[PDB]
Amino acid sequence: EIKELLKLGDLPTSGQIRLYDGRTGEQFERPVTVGYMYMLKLNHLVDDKM
Amino acid sequence: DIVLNPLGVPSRMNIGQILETHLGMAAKGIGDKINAMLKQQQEVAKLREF
Amino acid sequence: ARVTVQDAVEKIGNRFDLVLVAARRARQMQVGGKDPLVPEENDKTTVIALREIEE
Amino acid sequence: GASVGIDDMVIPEKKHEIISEAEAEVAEIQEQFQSGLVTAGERYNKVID
Amino acid sequence: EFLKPRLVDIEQVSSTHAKVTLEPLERGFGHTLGNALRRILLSSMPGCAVTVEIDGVLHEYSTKEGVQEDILEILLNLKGLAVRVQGKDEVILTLNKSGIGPVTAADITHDGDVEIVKPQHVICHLTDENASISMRIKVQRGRGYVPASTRIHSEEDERPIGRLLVDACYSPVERIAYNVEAARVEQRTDLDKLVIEMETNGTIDPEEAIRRAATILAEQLEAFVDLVRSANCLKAEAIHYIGDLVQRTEVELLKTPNLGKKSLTEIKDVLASRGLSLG
Amino acid sequence: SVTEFLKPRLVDIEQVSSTHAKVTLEPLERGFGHTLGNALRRILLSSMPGCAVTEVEIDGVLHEYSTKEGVQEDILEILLNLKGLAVRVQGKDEVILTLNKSGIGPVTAADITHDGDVEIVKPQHVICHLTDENASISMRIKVQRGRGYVPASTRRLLVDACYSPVERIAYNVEAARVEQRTDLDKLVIEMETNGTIDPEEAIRRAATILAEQLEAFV
Amino acid sequence: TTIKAAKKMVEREEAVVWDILDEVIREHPVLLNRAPTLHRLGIQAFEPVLIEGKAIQLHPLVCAAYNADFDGDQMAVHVPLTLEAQLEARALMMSTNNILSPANGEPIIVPSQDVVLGLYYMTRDCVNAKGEGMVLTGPKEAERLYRSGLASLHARVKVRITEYEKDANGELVAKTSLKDTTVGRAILWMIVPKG
Amino acid sequence: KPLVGTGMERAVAVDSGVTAVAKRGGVVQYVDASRIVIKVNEDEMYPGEAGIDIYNLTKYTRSNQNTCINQMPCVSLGEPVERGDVLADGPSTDLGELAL
RNA sequence: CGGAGAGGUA
Ligand SMILES: [Mg+2]
Repeated sequence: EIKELLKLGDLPTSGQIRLYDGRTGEQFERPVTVGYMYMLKLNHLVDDKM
Repeated sequence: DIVLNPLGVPSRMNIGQILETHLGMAAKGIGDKINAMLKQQQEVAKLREF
Repeated sequence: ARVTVQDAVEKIGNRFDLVLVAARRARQMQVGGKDPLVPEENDKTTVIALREIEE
Repeated sequence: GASVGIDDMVIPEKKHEIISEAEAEVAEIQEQFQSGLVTAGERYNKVID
Repeated sequence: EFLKPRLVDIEQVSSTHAKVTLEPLERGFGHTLGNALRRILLSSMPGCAVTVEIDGVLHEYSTKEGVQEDILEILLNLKGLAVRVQGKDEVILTLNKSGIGPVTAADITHDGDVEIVKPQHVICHLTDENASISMRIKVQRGRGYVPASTRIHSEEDERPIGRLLVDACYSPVERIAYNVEAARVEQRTDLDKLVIEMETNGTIDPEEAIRRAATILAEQLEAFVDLVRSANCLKAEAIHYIGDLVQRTEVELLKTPNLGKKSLTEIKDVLASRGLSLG
Repeated sequence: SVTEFLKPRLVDIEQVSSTHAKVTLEPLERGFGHTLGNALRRILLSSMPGCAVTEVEIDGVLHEYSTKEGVQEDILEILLNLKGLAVRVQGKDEVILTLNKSGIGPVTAADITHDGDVEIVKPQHVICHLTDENASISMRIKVQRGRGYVPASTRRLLVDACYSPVERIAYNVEAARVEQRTDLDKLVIEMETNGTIDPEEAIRRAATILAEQLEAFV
Repeated sequence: TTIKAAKKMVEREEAVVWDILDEVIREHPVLLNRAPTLHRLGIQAFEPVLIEGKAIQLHPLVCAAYNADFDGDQMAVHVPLTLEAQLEARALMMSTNNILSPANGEPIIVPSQDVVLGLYYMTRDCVNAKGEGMVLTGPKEAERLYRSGLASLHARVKVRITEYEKDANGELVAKTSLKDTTVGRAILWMIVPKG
Repeated sequence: KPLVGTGMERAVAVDSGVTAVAKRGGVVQYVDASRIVIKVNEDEMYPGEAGIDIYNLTKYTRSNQNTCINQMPCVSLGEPVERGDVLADGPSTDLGELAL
């Protein structure tokens, strides 16, 4: 069902896309997985610990 | 936005962050096809079908 | 560049008296103004003292 | 750029055949113990093997 | 022997989506120039951003009446305002509206040297006819990202309670998408084109951004070589600077009727610190 | 101040004796360290004028897997000594030389014919070793002018011409601190050459080539 | 002029005190230590490097000794004062002097999780790749070949190397021959020392 | 509003006290950054002088862990509200859904 | 410029 959802929109069904370097403009081999993950921010700041 | 370490996945077996990454990219692709139909004028008839 | 002290400790194989002789030598350089037996590259008395015992 | 995806963990093609063969063995080797041939202790040491 | 590139075509999909082309390119120069221009368009590009005082507020953590949004939320959506200024580098806009209804960017002042790119940008919402909002949007011009937290010098001037600092994000470029590919035959193979696909918030021109990043790149490649009563008493004698008064002793200044009692006392107080008027 | 970018002050230029230097650009802006460092790096290796050896034929051998008596090395091994040879050539495009010599001892670069404009920069470079008093070596080396590296498959024995006169280049971005600012790059470029041109002058070459590619925009 | 004058200068943080702080930081080692100090390898001496921020940077090779990952670990810093304390930090507990564990002569500076994978990718040997079956004049030509996009990192190629051998009484015989290897292994040879 | 969820985001958000659930239905008569006014229906109003409902949204305050606790309205004038609908989004809330 | 208890981090 995830692959079928990736086929409705124009997106690669494999899930892994091919990225380029940002400092050298080169192409990385072994195309990597790129997506959207939901990250959280814990209440452990460096200002309250230094 | 985020560059995670891929070698942390096989050590601690948490595959849920791999399917969520694929499913999160899929959910964004359905949000880009609608944003395209909303950035430019499109009848509600086309939006009710997709 | 005082990265390691391998060649220093190979001469005198104690690693304890070296700190003692270097503390007295570096103190004579700091306490009283003097020219180091070796040229300086904006270093301190500790680095100059260990660099002197290298020979 | 050595990433890790969902397709990088391939399931063997005969995994379903081994499990189906394994559950078929247990479905009849357990009944052999009920006939009084082997004890529950030795049967326990057999199913785990 | 190198076929230098030329700005061939500039496409325009919308007011924000552009597509430029750089041809002809030699071998190994597509990625060499594509990446080098992308690293400048994203990093440093001039732009304008809101740097605003509301009438009935004292801090962004307060709340006004007749407004559905929040004071901090108002300062949040003012950040994403596409402003274009060509005349000066420091403008002060004004937004006044009353009555039930949303508050878009059209309602803001219509200064001659201020162009609003997205007039339908919703800024606030009014919910009572007996209410009004009045603010002065101080717009500036710069490059990069500068947060309001860095404005804690407290050695230049002080700000009233009414002033509210906002995070400055004057960077019009959003993303750069170049792609090298084989060009036409051109009676000579091994020629590639560079198709840059930029995107901005309608506050910059495609040509004006490529001719500007390349200028910055060439500007860095040149490093390729080997290696008032008290003051009025002194101003009466055509002496305005402290150097003219310090050149003469305090005795010589006291022998003139232009100096007064308050001026002599102020000069003596400044001389007590051994800073000036030391003969 | 909207276009007031900092300029690096190369206060230190340390170089090894003959064919190795180490330039340190400082201070640069945030992100220009990798920008400028990689811009000249890709050009230095992939687009650099120079002359090298393209094809050499043997007067009595027409195969790679062969051998000649009296030679301590092999025919595949002597190809490397022809690749590692650095030759500076005049405005002429190409010219063929020879290695006609019969004698006991290592064959150095001084045994090659002068051939006028052909100026060998490393006369100490040894091509092959000879041990018999009658074993004679003879070949026809053909130089050519190009830009970059051309392998054998991209193209008498073939020779992978290394036109680029730079052996290696690897920049290294570091951190430099202004009186108050600290997040500024510090470029450190390390590069070795093949003796044809000094590495210090090699930077000015590619930097000029890249500066000429931006004339239609500036 | 006086002790009070210097305090107000540091208090206002003039642009000149930063270049004066760099003087003492240059050759004054500091001691780093974490909470669970089990063995003696948990307190080592390092040279401070001023960096903007509020976080300490620890070399990713001594993390094995400290047993400290990067999920929220904290450490404590200590600054020696006297001459003897500074000399003991350099000659007895310097990070470049404690590479062998006190329990066994085996090293403790083994890298992992990004260095052992990276070198495994260079030293890898593919079957069919662009550049297979060619000849390179050494490791320097291999680096030029790979970065130019002309050959893969894992492709068999005969490369000539000059490996010194100090097995004699001070003499180093410079053996030169043609070894069969790949592009990746050849580039890595530019790091391996003479002996 | 996390795109990948388990459907248990509205349950936690509504059962918590950080939101402002509409007691009785009606139509929003006056929405505000700190107040909400909804005209209750004719049936949902008590017989003897019922009136309306007024919700006073909390402003910027501090929690036990020194964190900001404020609500934000998510309705508009004229919008018909029904009993049980969410009228404000407190800390970590997006249209009546948990978002951390 | 304290004493107990609770929670949390490595
Ligand atoms: Mg830990």
